[PDB]
Amino acid sequence: PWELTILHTNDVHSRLEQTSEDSSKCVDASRCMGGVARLFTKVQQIRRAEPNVLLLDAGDQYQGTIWFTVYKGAEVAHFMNALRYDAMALGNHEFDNGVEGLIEPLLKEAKFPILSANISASGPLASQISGLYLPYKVLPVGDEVVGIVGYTSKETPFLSNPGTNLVFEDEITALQPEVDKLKTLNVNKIIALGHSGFEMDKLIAQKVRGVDVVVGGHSNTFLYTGNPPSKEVPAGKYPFIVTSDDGRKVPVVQAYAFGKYLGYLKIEFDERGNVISSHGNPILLDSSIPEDPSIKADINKWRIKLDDYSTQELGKTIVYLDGSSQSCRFRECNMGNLICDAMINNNLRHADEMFWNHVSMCILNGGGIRSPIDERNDGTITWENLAAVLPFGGTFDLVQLKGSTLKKAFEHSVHRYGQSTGEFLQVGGIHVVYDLSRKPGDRVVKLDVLCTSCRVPSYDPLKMDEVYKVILPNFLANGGDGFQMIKDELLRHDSGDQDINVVSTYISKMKVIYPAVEGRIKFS
Amino acid sequence: PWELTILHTNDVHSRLEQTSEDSSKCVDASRCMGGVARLFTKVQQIRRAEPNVLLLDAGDQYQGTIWFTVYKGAEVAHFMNALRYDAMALGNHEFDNGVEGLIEPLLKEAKFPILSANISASGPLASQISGLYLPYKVLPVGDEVVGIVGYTSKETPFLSNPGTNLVFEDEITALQPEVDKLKTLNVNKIIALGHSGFEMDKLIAQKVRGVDVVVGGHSNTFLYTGNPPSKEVPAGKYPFIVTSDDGRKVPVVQAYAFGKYLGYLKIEFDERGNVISSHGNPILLDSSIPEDPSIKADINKWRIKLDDYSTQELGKTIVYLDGSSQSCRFRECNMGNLICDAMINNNLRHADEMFWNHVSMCILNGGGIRSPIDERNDGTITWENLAAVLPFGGTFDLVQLKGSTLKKAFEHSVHRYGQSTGEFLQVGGIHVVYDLSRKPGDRVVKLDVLCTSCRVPSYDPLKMDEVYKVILPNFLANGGDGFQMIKDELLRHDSGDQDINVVSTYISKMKVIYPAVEGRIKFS
Ligand SMILES: O=C(O)[C@H]1O[C@@H](Oc2cc3oc(-c4ccccc4)cc(=O)c3c(O)c2O)[C@H](O)[C@@H](O)[C@@H]1O
Ligand SMILES: O=C(O)[C@H]1O[C@@H](Oc2cc3oc(-c4ccccc4)cc(=O)c3c(O)c2O)[C@H](O)[C@@H](O)[C@@H]1O
Ligand SMILES: [Ca+2]
Ligand SMILES: [Ca+2]
Ligand SMILES: [Cl-]
Ligand SMILES: [Cl-]
Ligand SMILES: [Zn+2]
Ligand SMILES: [Zn+2]
Ligand SMILES: [Zn+2]
Ligand SMILES: [Zn+2]
Repeated sequence: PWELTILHTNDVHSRLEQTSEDSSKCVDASRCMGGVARLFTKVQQIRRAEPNVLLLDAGDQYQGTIWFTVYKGAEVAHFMNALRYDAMALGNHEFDNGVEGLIEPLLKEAKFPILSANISASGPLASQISGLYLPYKVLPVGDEVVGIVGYTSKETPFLSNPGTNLVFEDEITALQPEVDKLKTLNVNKIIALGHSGFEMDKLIAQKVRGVDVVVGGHSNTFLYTGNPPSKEVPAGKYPFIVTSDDGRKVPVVQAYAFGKYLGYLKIEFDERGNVISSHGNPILLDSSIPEDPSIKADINKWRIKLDDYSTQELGKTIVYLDGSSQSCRFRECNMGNLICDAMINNNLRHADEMFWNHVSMCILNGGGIRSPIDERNDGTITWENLAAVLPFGGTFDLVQLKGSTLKKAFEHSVHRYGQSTGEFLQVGGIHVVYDLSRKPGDRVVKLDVLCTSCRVPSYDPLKMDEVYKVILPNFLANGGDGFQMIKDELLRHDSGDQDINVVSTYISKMKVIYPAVEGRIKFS
Repeated sequence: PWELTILHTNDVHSRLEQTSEDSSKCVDASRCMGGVARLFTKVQQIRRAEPNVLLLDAGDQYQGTIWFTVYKGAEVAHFMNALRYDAMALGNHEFDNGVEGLIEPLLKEAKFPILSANISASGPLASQISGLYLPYKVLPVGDEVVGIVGYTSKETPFLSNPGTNLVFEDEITALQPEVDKLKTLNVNKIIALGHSGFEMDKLIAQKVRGVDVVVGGHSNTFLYTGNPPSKEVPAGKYPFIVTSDDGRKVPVVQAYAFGKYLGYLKIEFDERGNVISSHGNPILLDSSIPEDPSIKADINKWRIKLDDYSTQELGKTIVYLDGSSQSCRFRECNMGNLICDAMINNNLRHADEMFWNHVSMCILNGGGIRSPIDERNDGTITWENLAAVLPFGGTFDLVQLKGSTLKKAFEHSVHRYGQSTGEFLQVGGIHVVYDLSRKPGDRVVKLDVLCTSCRVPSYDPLKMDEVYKVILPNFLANGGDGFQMIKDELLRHDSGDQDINVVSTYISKMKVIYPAVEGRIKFS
């Protein structure tokens, strides 16, 4: 048998530095995890021991911390080059800065192929981008070759800013002929590497004839075989075995997110390229693995500009930004309004004639707002100020919730009102009225929401059976602050941009802000 | 006696081209008025006949039409140079584009002195601007000399964007020592030329010892002796005689606005510089006076860039901009919201610790909104589109009104509701609820207004005795659409920026707009 070791990362999301266990800022270094310097160590160790190794990334290196804000992808090229990645698939977040922000710096600077078989361009862009990403790449490994075919979420236009000159084709439709082509070229070992989520990965494994292994991402899916090593709870075994339509067993892998783990899969192939066996597990990148000193030193050098950036003026406020708990856990607060307005602005995507924008609504728990910002420093707002407001390193995600669920969420928001608890909701694109004299669970007396399928945005009563797109913190999507109904009942969930970055971008764009309290939340 | 002819303009406000009788776009040329080409004709004729002539401008050449939007003052320098103005005083609107937008192009390009004795600078700006404007200029006239001392509204920081490195001193305090100084230099004929309004002009005439004549502006004051020649109703005789504290008679003049009239005052002086007699009248620049062909031709050349500019993309809307009468005369409309939001944004001025901004409130009659804008042209908005919405060439002015007055205005807004009349009010910084089943004059059942004297903007009930700053169209400040209570009861009124320009600037700054209908106006 010919044995291949697939090392893989996905959804690293700008975690260049080691992080806390929850992937936020590293505070207690002796317990920190991940980061590229530690990843280097581990990959180097594995490559000393195993002869046939591929190191693959399944997309969404872009977006997640101040590294991406400042270096805009140059950090991704530079550090992925230094780890000698073999291939990367394009993720949705690779389009956050438009096509132009992908082409430079990542496509032009990567020393490894960047792949997606289901993205096509038209017009002058097609000529501009031709060959800068590829449907697949055939790589030599030992004395053999392995074909790697890429794919990207067809929902990318709703989840990033790819523009109107790129078309995201159905993955399976686009992949099959590329895999068929590889077979006619005598390439019998084929990895599908891509960025559409675990559920699509399993459909790819099932339906794309000739794929031997699927390496995925997007959904931040943790898979494990055995006792998990940290706090992440597995969605299934590693690898997850799919029985293909052609009758074969096809492993499917992912490795959570944020660079906390290195996916490690060993595949045995016969001479005809059939998978005989597959076994492995993600490897927790904890502090027992030393950070590579050279990589670390480079990271420390690159940090200097980040530190400088963090105290620069982003924009001005002429109003006090009231992020006090005495306000934001009790009533509409203007910091809440600002943040939810920035969340909707961040989620303006191209729309056809069906809607003015695909999403209009935002919720934000008051417990997520951790500081005010005083306007008396010549009105300046810096990233450092914003990091005090939003200190947890979270994202502002897009979910779909039935109106019933959202009504439950607002009843939860005030179920034990008066105790300064974190669940009280700040809003955008929603007007709510509470009557606190009613019984808990029956306190929402009006709930109106801004339409999307309309040419003129206006408010109408929430409908219990209708599904609404809502932007909200990943902390709430995951059931935090007691919002178990959101976790348990949501119909779709895609991770969004970094919290601080969302707000900082909105402030920069607006230049001078003046959020008011305006009656989004009232009490009878 | 030595006889001087003072020709004077004020508040020309970018009326480079001849205009209609109401100073809007010229439609029927054979009846149009004003413009610099006609002004040239008349000034040239007067200078052929009278030996001792000064041509003076009392400020506010800046701001008013697309000429200023595009040429930013270069048109003012160029055309004022071509008419060979002798001096100009700085107006409030000369600071609309900041100090930098005054220095270049106007101060650096004018071939005549630009004056103000009550503006001082500090810091690096003092060295930058030194001598580019002057407190006064002594001009030779025939074999004599005349001193001209300038002044500018001390309210300029509330009425434009002069920045924080200029201090606007009380006019009388600043003027007296400059006039005293001129007397010690043997200059016994002194004109005060400046831009503070007719009421301050009269106080200057009364209190500044040694001023022989006051030539003013700002208040767009029409003075006439006899039967008026057009539709403007005189505020008093021309000149208006003030009896000075030193016992002399001091003429005070102004000449309306918009270049419709040329002020013409003949002063006889004795050998000691005392005014023996003063008589005159503004001259209506109607079509009986031909436009100078060379000036006209130059104006036509300069127009080309204006025409080109008018169809360029200013920004995008992703929503339909509903400026239909069926909406805006009946209920809250999103075009209304947009325009009032642009009005408040235009009126952000520097604030001390007393208020987040000096003004928070806007009203706009639905009758002032004359077209929607469709978002289906790739979302583009052009100046030409905006000119369809706001076709009258008006301004968005700042007034002070008691809450009682404003309540009367909102009762008027719905007094005969249901007939598609123009008086229905669109709002910003105000939330109103009507009950149309109540009797006319008693239909306003709630009226809440956004605070100014607060660090966090929020809404509180209107107070009948409190005075509120409000931004609104000059058409309403003048009692249009039946709002006689606004005209009759307002406590202060200063003219603002051009309507179209206000909106175009806000759109350009925002880039992508999406105004909603959000409950600013409701019905019980
Ligand atoms: O610590 C506090 O003072 C308050 O903490 C609140 O809990 C939260 C914890 C939270 O923890 C995280 C989090 C924490 C550690 C690492 C990563 C993420 C993110 C949040 O947005 C978050 C939040 O929004 C909360 O409201 C509780 O609701 C509240 O009862 C408590 O007072
Ligand atoms: O002409 C119409 O269709 C409507 O005209 C309305 O009157 C207005 C006239 C107006 O005239 C001017 C104006 C007109 C000519 C020259 C300069 C300015 C400016 C306005 O904003 C303005 C306005 O806002 C109005 O509502 C009346 O309220 C309304 O009854 C009528 O239907
Ligand atoms: Ca195979
Ligand atoms: Ca005198
Ligand atoms: Cl999924
Ligand atoms: Cl006045
Ligand atoms: Zn991701
Ligand atoms: Zn993704
Ligand atoms: Zn003026
Ligand atoms: Zn003025």
